[PDB]
Amino acid sequence: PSEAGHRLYVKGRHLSYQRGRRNTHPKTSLIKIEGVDDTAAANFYLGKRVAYVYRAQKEVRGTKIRVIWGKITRPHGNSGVVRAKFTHPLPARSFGASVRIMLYPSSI
Amino acid sequence: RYAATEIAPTKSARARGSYLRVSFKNTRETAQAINGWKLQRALTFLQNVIDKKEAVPMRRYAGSTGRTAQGKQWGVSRARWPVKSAQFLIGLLKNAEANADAKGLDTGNLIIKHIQVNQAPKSNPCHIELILTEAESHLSSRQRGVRIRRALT
Amino acid sequence: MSSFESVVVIDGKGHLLGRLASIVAKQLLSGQKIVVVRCEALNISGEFFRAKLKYHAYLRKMTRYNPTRGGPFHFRAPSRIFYKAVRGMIPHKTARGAAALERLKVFEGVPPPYDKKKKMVVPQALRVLRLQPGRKYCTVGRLSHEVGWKYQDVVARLEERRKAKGAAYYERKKLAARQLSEAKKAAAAKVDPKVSEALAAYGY
Amino acid sequence: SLQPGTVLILLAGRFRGKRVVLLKCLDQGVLLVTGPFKINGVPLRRVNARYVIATSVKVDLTGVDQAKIDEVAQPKYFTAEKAKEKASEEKPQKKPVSSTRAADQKAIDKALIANIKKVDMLASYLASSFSLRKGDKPHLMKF
Amino acid sequence: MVAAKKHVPIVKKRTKRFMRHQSDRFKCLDSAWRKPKGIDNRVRRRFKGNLAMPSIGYGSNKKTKHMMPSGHKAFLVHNVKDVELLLMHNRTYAAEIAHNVSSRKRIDIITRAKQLGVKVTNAKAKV
RNA sequence: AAGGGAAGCGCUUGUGACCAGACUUGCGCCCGGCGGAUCAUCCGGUGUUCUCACCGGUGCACUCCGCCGGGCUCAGGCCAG
RNA sequence: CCCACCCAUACCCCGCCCUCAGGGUAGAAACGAUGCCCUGAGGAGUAGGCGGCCGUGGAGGUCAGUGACGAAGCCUAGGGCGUGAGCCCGGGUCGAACGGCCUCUAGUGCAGAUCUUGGUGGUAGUAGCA
RNA sequence: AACGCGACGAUACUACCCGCACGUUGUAGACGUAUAAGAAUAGGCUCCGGCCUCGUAUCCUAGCAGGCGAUUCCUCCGCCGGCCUCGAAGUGGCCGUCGGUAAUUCGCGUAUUGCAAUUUAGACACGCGCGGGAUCAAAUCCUUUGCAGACGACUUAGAUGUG
Repeated sequence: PSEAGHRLYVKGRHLSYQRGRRNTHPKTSLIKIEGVDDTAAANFYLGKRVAYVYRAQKEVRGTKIRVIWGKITRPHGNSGVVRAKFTHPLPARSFGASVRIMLYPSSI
Repeated sequence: RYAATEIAPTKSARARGSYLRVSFKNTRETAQAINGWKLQRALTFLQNVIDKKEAVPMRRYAGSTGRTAQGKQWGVSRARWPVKSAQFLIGLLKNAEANADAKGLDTGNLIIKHIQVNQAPKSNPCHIELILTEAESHLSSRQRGVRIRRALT
Repeated sequence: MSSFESVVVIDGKGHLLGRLASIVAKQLLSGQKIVVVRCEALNISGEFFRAKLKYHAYLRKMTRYNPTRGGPFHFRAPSRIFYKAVRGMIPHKTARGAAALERLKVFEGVPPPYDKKKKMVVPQALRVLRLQPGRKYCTVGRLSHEVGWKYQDVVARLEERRKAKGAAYYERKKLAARQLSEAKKAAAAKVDPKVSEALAAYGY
Repeated sequence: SLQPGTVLILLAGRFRGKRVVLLKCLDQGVLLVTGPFKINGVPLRRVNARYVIATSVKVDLTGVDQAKIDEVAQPKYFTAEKAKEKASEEKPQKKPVSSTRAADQKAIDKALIANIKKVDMLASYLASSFSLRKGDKPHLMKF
Repeated sequence: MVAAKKHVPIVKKRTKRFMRHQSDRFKCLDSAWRKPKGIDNRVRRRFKGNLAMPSIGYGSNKKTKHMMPSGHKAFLVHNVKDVELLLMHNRTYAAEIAHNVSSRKRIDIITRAKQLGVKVTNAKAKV
């Protein structure tokens, strides 16, 4: 009876893209990390890994879970929201969606 | 040649008529009405349409069509009595039934698997065709390891 | 502290309509489920005749040929007034806005599903924290009742019943907390001198 | 932050969450760690420093054979019988541990385990997995 | 041999075509690009949100121009004399049999090219 | 497959459907078993770019040409740390 | 009045394309010299000017070119090349001629012209059939 | 409100309800998705000692994704019954049985997924299977009626009766 959690990532929410008033750029996404409030808190997570995990219709190699990988690049603004670059731009239907922010590579 | 080429010819009966001097729109509507039905049910329905007891619902070509209570059989408001197209389709269904009898199929369990109405060289004649048929890993090492451990435990 | 929860219930008493709607809309578009209660206990800054004048102008605005379709549907309930503010702040004419509005829920009073749940507060929209003491304010419930909301009395009676049941629950909470305090001191001796000082050194 | 004899927290791989003890720091970012096995099930294995986290719990290494560690530190110790073992693996049964490997652990885990059973509740710490609860902030909590 | 000569990575500045204006609306207009000559149309004016115009800025790299993803350059082959011409370029060129070549001549070309070390783009046509 | 008072179009993902490429090992060394006599050098003839080659002779077990049962090196596709 | 932050094709670094400008390249182990190598800068565009390329019918030369073991044409939720006009291949159909390259030649390139001819739509199973 | 809702009757097929085998089934997006006083803010809470900027708090949190066996523990948790409770869009308590359960310590297993690759693990909804209980229906067309009517629609009546 371990009755304990098994989480090793930090929760995050894909909010939107890096955009102007009109023009939107899907290259880099805006991620709100759970518990980050300021740029120093963001600077801790600069360089950390980020994964968007979703479910698909067809199982290809033993699972229906598909993942899009990326990394935290730089802080955004003053509220701790970070900019993230993924190997592919996020589906743009995942605005306000969950991402897993992984602590590796570690420096502490 | 027939459009539906995925049906074997030894298990189905086929009927055809070309350059038929009947309205293409009315014939399409009645063919769509009788599509997928049993032969006996379709023949009874067509005879009823002749006798003004049942009405063919007009779905696509139904501009300014009069209303009739019989339309409740289809959940539609616009129904008509395409008598001449009904007679032509009765003739073609009888030809198909005769072909099925010649081939040796059981006429009591035939369904209208395929029915099709095309336009003929122009008054607007049509071609009709119909077919009656008998109704009846590259796994990764980590995943291999986790599955082995799950099988053991 | 920027915490993500499954659903957060917001007690609407003493909250400014526009500011609470702004916070709620931002949360909905970020992906947080919101349930606002006591929309009749919500507050609007300014004075009551100004609020009533604004709502009467809203009533004045109406479609001519057919009021049934295409016309501004003047909802008189306080929950619908708050929903109107949130909808005006969310891009409702998009799929994203429709999803956010589906994430939003509003009620008058506190229904029995939510009376036993924890109600959070938004200090960024509280009347007593925002308004200057000498300034006037009005009640969304009063405005709704004077424009034609039919169920002020029913909600008031249900709130009275809920408050009586809450008083009973709070007497039970008193009993439980008193017993907990007695239990802590009673096992304050029976434990282990090390553990006790160990906790004191480690901050517990 | 990482020294010979320091407790590490693995963040990835099969042994994720499993707190281990780093014995020797190798080259090009690889680390030789061990449970010890009798505590948390982690064998004598090499991991990555960028995927470990270094806590401040430092364990004594007095009496531990440095020569034995420096033999496991060689560049063919783990990836040697790998080709033969995997191929041989081709109802399921646990692949066997190189006689030499099961024989080496015992020595190092005997010495290290003795110095761990000395510190209060440390066996319990090492045997437990690290996990993140609600409200804890990785950028504020000290490891 | 099968492997091609070492080359810089093949980059494509644009992977999609340059479709003609209003070709999606009128079926008498083919999708082949035609530069609009109207003075007021936004595609010529280069307004945002409209079709892009072909330009020399999209030109592919000189060292990777005309190269298949395998790294070869296609050479249209009609017979054994053409593959024997293609002899000295195993690692840089591939042979593409003409569409009008008969099956037996194709078999002969495939045999010669396999002896010759030359890739054949369409070696499995009539098999 | 889409559809709550237009469609069609650009940039970017995602889902479903369907496909073209890439690889299947090549190169060189240490062994053994071989099958053979197109090693070198020299001699006569011939042709040439007058010093280089081709023929016939000579030369046959640490000298040359191919295979097998093995070992080692290097170069080798995609995505990555 | 002070601080931080958001972003334009703007400004800075790098990659690639094209153009222009400035240099080098023979007792040739020497080159699509109309070639190759190095350096720098520039890049909107109506009228207009210049240049290079793509495509069509026919002619001369050539590929000892392709082809009833299937030319040409047509169709393709199949591919490859080119910035592009376009070019090449696979699958299905088909039956009798056709193509690349250098020159020559012209009745040689269409979305408009209330364009010409032909074919076919919605209106519409509607008005209507005194 | 024909894309707002409630109560009730009958529901043949299908399979209506019950347990799990699950599903290469779906989900604007689980990973501890934990936490009920009310009321005031120029005041409040309380065990009546006192306390109140501060939820950066409380609970819970160890064990092959959490194994097996012991000393020791009467604490926590869940399923079924009984007594009551909850109706604003309906639940919790008490007792009882039954199953599990580190507050202390120890032993025997974990290796090899090879230096990371979503830690495929939750809920509701839907679907195929069994083996247990049970049920055994209507509407429309047709004829008729005229309290109705442009056509539809509507009020009526057709199973042995005041038809």
